[PDB]
Amino acid sequence: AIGIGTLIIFIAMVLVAAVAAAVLINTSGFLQQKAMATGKESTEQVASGLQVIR
Amino acid sequence: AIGIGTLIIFIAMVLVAAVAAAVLINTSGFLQQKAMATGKESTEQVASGLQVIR
Repeated sequence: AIGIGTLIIFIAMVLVAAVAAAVLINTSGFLQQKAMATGKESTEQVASGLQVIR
Repeated sequence: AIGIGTLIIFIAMVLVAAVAAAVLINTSGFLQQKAMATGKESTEQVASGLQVIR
């Protein structure tokens, strides 16, 4: 019967789509930290300094 | 006579193909809700917030 294969290949299709989704979720995590830090650090740099009074 | 079996196995073949179809219809239902909700919710999250006036 044709049905048998249709079932089995569906199982595969789901699994592949899961793996594909995963990499984006993971990568978004990696980028989150890197981005946030870069902004903070850059801000502190511009904002700060010393001045010679006399 | 050969005809007798040909009939009987057809009955089976139909039934199996029905069961196979069913799982896809069912699964599409399950996914429908989950997808729709995920979109709505995510949208409201980004769109909303509070601001301190003074």
